[PDB]
Amino acid sequence: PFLELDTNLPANRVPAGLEKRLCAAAASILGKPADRVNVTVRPGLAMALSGSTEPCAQLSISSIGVVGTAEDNRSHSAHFFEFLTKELALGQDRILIRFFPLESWQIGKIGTVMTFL
Amino acid sequence: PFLELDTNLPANRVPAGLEKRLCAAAASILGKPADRVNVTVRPGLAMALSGSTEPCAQLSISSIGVVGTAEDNRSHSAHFFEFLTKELALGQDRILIRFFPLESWQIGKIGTVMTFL
Amino acid sequence: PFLELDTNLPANRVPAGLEKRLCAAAASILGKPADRVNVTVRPGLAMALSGSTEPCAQLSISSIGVVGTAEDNRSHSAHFFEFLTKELALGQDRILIRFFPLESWQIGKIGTVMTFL
Repeated sequence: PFLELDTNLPANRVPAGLEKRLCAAAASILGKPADRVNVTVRPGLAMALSGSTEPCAQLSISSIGVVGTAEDNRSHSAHFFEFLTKELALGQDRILIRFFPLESWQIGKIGTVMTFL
Repeated sequence: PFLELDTNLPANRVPAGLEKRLCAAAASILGKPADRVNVTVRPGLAMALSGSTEPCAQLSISSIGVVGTAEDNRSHSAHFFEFLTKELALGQDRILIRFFPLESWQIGKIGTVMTFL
Repeated sequence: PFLELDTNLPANRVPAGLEKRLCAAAASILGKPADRVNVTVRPGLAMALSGSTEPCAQLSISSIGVVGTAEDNRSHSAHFFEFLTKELALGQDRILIRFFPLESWQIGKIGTVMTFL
């Protein structure tokens, strides 16, 4: 899966190693192998969340098969909020998540697409 | 709604307070409460827009219900171009926007999804 | 088309002029005019790809009409991997691509949307 995290926390307020710990967390939450998890963290941005510029973070999660339903996204959301609130020292009011289903023809890897792998 | 703004203007050429003013602007344009508007600004990037590396900006707008039609996106585009050209001191040839409808099951907030709120 | 490239290579390890060369490359690969290609490069990020924090890059490609099939995305992927592996000095295991079809009502330009242009 593909995880992208935008935050207005400066880089030195994002704990060292977060991107690796987010791979492990996403593996357990989403039921995907940790070695297929991709994480991108973009710190030091200028952000407002819910109209406020206090420290905050935005997570996007894209995956085949597992982020397409309300019922399971509710579960994923609970677990990712637990992880991110503690890791980033942010309240639950300062994080939002978006979920994006992907199809195999959308994922380019090793010079082809997943449809053929 | 969720607004993301990429620009190759350095941070010191993006006027102070832009992310808050974009919340107010988006609230009026989209008919959503300002306290539900999220803005992410990513300055200092390396960008080409329409093949040219002159100063430029890319805006993405995601929301439930209001960014799904050509007719209303035409209106939203006009208003956001007015706002951004003046705020960023950019010509209309140096800005592009993309609109992305969202569904409630895609938005994670407070450890659940909007389907259940 | 719209190309976005995230990388954990620092800016000084992304070759000068890459965003312009990516416009030319995308024009030939996708069959679109180079003066309609948009490229955004976001370097110096914190990234894991396939669970590993070694140097890597993520490319997203969005366009009308041409990135919606497995068969042609397979071709696009091959060509973009050739370009990016050499430009960024990265192995094919360190790059992933995502393809996103767009419709004309989603693209805001010159204060309207492409539906009306």
